[PDB]
Amino acid sequence: GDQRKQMLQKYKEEKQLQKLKEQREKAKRGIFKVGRYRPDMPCFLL
Amino acid sequence: MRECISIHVGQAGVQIGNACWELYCLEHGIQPDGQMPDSFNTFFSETGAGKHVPRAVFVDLEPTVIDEVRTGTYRQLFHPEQLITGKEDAANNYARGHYTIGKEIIDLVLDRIRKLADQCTGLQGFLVFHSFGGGTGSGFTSLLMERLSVDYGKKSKLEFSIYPAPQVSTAVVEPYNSILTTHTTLEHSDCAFMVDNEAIYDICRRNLDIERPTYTNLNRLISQIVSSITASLRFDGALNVDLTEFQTNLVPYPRIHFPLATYAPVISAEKAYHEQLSVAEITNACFEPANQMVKCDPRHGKYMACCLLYRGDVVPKDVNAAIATIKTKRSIQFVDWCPTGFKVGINYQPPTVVPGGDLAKVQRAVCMLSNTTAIAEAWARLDHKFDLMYAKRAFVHWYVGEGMEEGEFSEAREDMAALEKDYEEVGVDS
Ligand SMILES: Nc1nc2c(ncn2[C@@H]2O[C@H](COP(=O)(O)OP(=O)(O)OP(=O)(O)O)[C@@H](O)[C@H]2O)c(=O)[nH]1
Ligand SMILES: [Mg+2]
Repeated sequence: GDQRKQMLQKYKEEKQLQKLKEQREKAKRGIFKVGRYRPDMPCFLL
Repeated sequence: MRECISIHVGQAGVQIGNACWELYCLEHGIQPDGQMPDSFNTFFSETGAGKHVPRAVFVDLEPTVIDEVRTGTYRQLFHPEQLITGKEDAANNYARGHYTIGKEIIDLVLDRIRKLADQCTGLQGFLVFHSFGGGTGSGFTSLLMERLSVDYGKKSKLEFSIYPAPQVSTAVVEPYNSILTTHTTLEHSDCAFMVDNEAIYDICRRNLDIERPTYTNLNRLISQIVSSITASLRFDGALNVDLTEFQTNLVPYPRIHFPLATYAPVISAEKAYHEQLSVAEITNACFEPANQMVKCDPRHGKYMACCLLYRGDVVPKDVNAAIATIKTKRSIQFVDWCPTGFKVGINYQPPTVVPGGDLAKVQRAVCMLSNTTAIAEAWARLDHKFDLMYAKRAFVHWYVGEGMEEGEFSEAREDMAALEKDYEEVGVDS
């Protein structure tokens, strides 16, 4: 049973690695988005 | 006497002038057709029997806005040849407005200004309204200012303008036009006031709680500022602010003549009832970074001279109290070489309310014009934009096509960098 759980851990690590690789590839160029403004908070004397 | 000539160049100038002239007609009681059913002599003439002709001039190379004026409700106010119109727009090109298209209309505007200034015996200055981004409001304003300087000379030349915003701007070739026009504004303008559209939007959104403000509200606020500027000429008060002494008190060095306008109180109707609009609180609100009329933080700069234009139910006692409280505040910082930095003018006429306007009726108003060092930041960011677009020589051929050289851009950038160096030198203490 130890071999099965070691293979399970290896599979989980491989899946995490490929998911992280896909995320890194996606994060290089974000997708085109458009919405409302979200104005910046005004600055006050302090 | 005490006459002033208003000049409106480009679409921005023409629309701001529409706002200003509606405001003045409301103030002096003149109906839009020119009849009153004294003090109007500052801005209005007299023609025969019961006619008040504004001492203005409307110059634009495209006919659309001028034809809006010629057909609108103020068509009887101006005489037809006062509103000057070209054929082809400058098309956001400094070169077109300054060399190619602007040269066929300049003689007519110059002799129109000549005849307009011959009718007045006490001419004090010109109010030139334009924008720093458009081709007309940049190039033709430069041409007109240099002709007025070589022609009129010692007369003051006040200049109102719409500086391009740091972020929210509506032109692509805007930094080129701004740098080119400031290269001549530095020497041909005695005092150039700066207004930013983004700051007007922010003020309208926070204070005047308008979700969707258009250009008419921006022009209404600018017109209120100009009316507060000229109230001393057009009215009487405890302390009067002539244009010449205003320029003397506000401008410490010949190249440093770019103060920041700001107006207070700007409030909605429903917000006005619950506010005790005292002199001290509006004076404090004038120094507030959120209420600044150009998107720049005064905290990062140091004030050099600020003129206070009180109007309404104001007594000099509480003005002195408010100025002392400002002097005690550490956030507001002044240069060490200006022990006193306040020019104060109290007027008796309260700011009127334009029908349909978004500003509430107020007993008191303040229009501060502070010549701070904070504008160096906006100027430097405009220089950064110009440098980015100029490293690749983008859009330059559109200027070289009709009368520009690369040397003009290089000279303008060098002059602007010298201006920044001058502001840095006057910022540091001794
Ligand atoms: N505050 C304010 N600004 C305006 C108004 N109309 C135009 N502008 C400003 O003018 C700038 C561009 O110049 P324009 O006035 O549109 O054009 P112009 O001065 O006639 O010169 P051309 O571009 O050659 O036509 C823009 O950045 C606007 O911010 C207005 O009604 N109110
Ligand atoms: Mg135009």
